[PDB]
Amino acid sequence: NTVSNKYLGETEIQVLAPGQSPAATPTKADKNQVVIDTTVIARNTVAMLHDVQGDIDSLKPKIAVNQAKQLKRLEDEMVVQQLMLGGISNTKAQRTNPRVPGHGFSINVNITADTAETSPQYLAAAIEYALEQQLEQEVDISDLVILMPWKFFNALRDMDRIVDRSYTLADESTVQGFALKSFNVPVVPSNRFPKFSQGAAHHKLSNA
Amino acid sequence: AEGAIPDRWEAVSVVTTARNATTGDPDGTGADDTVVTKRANRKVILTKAV
Amino acid sequence: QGDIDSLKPKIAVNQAKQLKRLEDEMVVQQLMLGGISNTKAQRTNPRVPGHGFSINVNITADTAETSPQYLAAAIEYALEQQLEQEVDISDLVILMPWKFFNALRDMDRIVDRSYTLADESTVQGFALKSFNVPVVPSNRFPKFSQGAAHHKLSNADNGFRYDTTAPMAGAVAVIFSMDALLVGRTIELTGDIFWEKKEKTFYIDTYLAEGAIPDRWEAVSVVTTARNATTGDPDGTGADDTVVTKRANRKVILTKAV
Amino acid sequence: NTVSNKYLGETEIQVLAPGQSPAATPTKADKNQVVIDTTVIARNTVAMLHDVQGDIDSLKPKIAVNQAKQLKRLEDEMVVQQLMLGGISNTKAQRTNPRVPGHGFSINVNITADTAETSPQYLAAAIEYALEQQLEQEVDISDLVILMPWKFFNALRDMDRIVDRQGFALKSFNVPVVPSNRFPKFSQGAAHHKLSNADNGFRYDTTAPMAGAVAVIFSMDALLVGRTIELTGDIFWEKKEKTFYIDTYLAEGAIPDRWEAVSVVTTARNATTGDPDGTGADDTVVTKRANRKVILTKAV
Amino acid sequence: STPNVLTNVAVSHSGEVDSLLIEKFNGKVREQYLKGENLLSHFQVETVTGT
Repeated sequence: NTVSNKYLGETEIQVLAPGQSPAATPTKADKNQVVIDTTVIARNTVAMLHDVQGDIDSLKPKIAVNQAKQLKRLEDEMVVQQLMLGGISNTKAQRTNPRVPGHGFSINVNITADTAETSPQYLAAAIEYALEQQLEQEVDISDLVILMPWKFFNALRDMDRIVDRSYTLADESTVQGFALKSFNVPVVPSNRFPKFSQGAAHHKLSNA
Repeated sequence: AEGAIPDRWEAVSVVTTARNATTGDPDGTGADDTVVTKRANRKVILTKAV
Repeated sequence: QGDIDSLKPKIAVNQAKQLKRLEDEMVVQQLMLGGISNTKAQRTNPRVPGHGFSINVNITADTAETSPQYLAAAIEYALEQQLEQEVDISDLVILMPWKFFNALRDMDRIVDRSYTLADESTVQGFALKSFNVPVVPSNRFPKFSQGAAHHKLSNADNGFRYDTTAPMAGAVAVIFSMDALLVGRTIELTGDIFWEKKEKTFYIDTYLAEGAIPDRWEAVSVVTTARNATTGDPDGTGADDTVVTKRANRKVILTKAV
Repeated sequence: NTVSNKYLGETEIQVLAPGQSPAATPTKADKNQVVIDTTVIARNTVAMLHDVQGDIDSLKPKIAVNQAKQLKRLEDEMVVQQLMLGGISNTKAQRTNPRVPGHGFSINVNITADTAETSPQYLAAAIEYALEQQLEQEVDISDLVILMPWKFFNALRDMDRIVDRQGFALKSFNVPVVPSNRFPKFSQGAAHHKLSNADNGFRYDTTAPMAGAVAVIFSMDALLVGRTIELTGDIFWEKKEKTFYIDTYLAEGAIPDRWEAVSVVTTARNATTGDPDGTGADDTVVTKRANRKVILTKAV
Repeated sequence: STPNVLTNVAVSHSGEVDSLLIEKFNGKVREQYLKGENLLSHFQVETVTGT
């Protein structure tokens, strides 16, 4: 019911004088694990008599397809929420020490809400800041994916640089997703995205 | 049945608006704003009024 | 009982990367020192009665990030000072840290295709159009610490030149040519794995021997931010802030309003 | 460096009426485990000049084969001591209900210090009593084996119990008997077994009641034994100091496992020292059994 | 009409452990990246031997 992984650390270098054996340096290691303990189901029953006289045609496969779509949306919502929490929770202000002496931290960029809605330049600057701070900690950006909700995906699109053809960073068809040109990274808009309410619904997969 | 957990901290980086602790309504002024709004003003055409 | 699939080759390849990183960092540090040490103000007399000095231009650290025109003017000023010493500028290369690289590439003149001094793809590193010197990003620039011990390769025979000092804590955009440094190698990077019978251990080691010294005095020119001598954190206004911020207003448009 | 056993429970039977659909019955699966942490190495040194001038031929393989036998003796002594501890520490007195409620628990019996070797009837009755109290728990008599030292083997010999069959066996309850000299000593002042650390609770160390056991009965799957390195011997010459360094190592560990297939018949011993002077807790019964075997012997 | 008492090998009646599963490894380890700048390529190494 669990799956684990291991991380290795650094190795130190030092000067040697001729004709001696220098002392060694240790390398630390750590582990991370995931647990699976909950399953979800959707069930429906159809009576025989109600089935034999039924105006709807092929009701059962239609219900099955609808159930599959619901269960497919649930996993996407869970994945987005989980990586969203992972981004916030590990930000050099809370952890303050890496798992091994080598690796680095996740970066969280916190900006004011009202100005973010008003101007798209503000969001573009924030995203560029996050990407370059990724670049500082020896993280390759050839293969990265950006997700935005539709509200802010529309926002980033409306900046004059992307829209105008004269500017270098411009794309022709941006309704289906576009490639940011300051750093060659695609952007994908996803409807599924966590939402908060005062009442606690206690997501089913959550346990004690 | 399915599960997930964050790992490889360097891989994921998220940008989040400042939000009230007790409610989802936004009231904070932001913690990373100053690092930003300095990176915002570079992307502009510059004019020298005469 | 390691439970690790390979362990030993992974440690070896990690050691190789460590050594390569230090080798590059030492070269960048030596270029910076060669730029900052002999700038016609401290030397006051060239190495040979003929030749000229390196050029160091100092700018405020705070206003550097806010406006890209500031950094562009600083770089152009350094290149102009170099060219006034009748040195060819064709075979020059510029190194910049990532944070200031984004600043320089975010300028409107560079991105705007209509302007003649524009390049399209800049993520790998663009080419300055006004002066054909290319600019590349690097993350090996030295960092300063208050009480850090002497850097390796430094000995009390060559004056402790290898380790960093305060003024280059946050320097940017080193400009150098091919013959701006005098490096030498004694032993190439070689990795070895021993299995010691006497003490039941596996030894994994890697050794290397480099050297460097700034010699030409002209092919190197560095721009640096003003910083407190006592600490790494920046304070005050660059010594050459007067000349700059006048060259920063060259690249503007007037736009009178009625 | 962990080895688990993954126990399993015992189900229960129940009657079913036509259409009753009886409910269920659960199981435990305790899964105890063992850890191995330390290595044992025996090394010998031969100089180069003495090797060239050596009178014996092929001295180094002989030293190696001697070291192998030494390691084997240490191995056997550790196995016996652990198997004895398993019998001592696992009776009904401490645990008071077994894990995996189906299986059960191991059995221990106590003997007074005197008359253990003076009267063969006492010792024979005690051994048979321990063996039968084991066999009441479905031990599959064919598997189990008795292990007991030579000194008490001589005492048991006097009764006709021991007969050949080239191991020996009892008359009733025919089971192989292996006499061995590898038993705990408890010198009262020995530092440590060298296989005991702080983390494992100082096992492998002979406690006071452990010394002087008359016999011990064990089956096949009575212990969990872990080996990470099999014993190997390598002779190597180093350029720097001209030596041969036979250098053999073992690196094993062990623990009591079955919790039911081990029976131990230790006599009463004085704490913190030897000199038992013990009455024996489980005596009142065994003496009654000892007097069981008599002969009517009508006078002429 | 229901299997009320499920047999479960993932629970310890004796206690002192939450579970009994094996914790497999899956054979993946991560380390630092450190792209090689190779910045020394601009300069001639000028190998030294003897002197």
